[PDB]
Amino acid sequence: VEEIKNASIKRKLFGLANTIREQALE
Amino acid sequence: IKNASIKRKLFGLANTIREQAL
Amino acid sequence: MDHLKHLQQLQNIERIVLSGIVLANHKIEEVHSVLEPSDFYYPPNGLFFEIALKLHEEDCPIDENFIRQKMPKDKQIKEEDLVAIFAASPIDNIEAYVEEIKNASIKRKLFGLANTIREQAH
Amino acid sequence: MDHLKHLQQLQNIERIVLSGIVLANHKIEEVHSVLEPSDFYYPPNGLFFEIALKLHEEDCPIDENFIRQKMPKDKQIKEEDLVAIFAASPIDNIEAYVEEIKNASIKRKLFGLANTIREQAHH
Repeated sequence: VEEIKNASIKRKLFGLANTIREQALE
Repeated sequence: IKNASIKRKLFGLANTIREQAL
Repeated sequence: MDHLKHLQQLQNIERIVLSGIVLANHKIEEVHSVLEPSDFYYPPNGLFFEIALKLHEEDCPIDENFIRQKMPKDKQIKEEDLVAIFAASPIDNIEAYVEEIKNASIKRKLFGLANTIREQAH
Repeated sequence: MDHLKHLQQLQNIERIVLSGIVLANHKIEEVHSVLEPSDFYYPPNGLFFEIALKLHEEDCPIDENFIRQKMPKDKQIKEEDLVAIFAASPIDNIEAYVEEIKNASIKRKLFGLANTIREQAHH
């Protein structure tokens, strides 16, 4: 329902993006 | 939400294209 | 490889794919079915691919001579970026390389979008 | 606020801001609308901001690779100062920081003019 999905998704994208950055350094 | 949705959708498409590739 | 070596290797890889197209024009087709100029990490690499596509569409050989002569005008490619592409060593089987350029591209687009999103959220 | 701590804070804030620009190269337009290289406390950070401004005018990515490629090579940024900038944590909303960086720049300019006024008076 509503924009609940547009949080699971964005957060999904932010988690993937963060995963790729963390996997590029340190 | 307006352009962001279209950007996420086209991004999603460039993604599945790599698999449809065959 | 640290992050730096990876970015340096993406740049190198683009040169090698493009060099191969100069030495074997017909590959522009198999490479284009995956890549657009927009997918190139180093912009001048993108403008080079963009000139080559245009040459191929009209059946004119893709070489140093024609790349320069038909080079845009409003937009140019630096002398060293040109030399660095032409001088890269052509390998066989650039399938992997082409795939890494496309992958790297999708990663960047994801990053741009990830930013823009957390940006519109203020 | 200890004076030493403060200074260290200013240096740390400048990196986080520069590190943030590396994460979102577009943020350089906003930051530049309030900051010039000369406004950075630690000179190497200003030099970095400088190369970045140049890289963005050429639409070239601002990353570890190109920052090191576009370095003046007559003048260079010591590796420790680079890893300092690249390792710092990109924050969300570096606004206050940018205005903080600008504010301390103005203070230093205030202090400089104060000294030339004192010096050029004691003939």
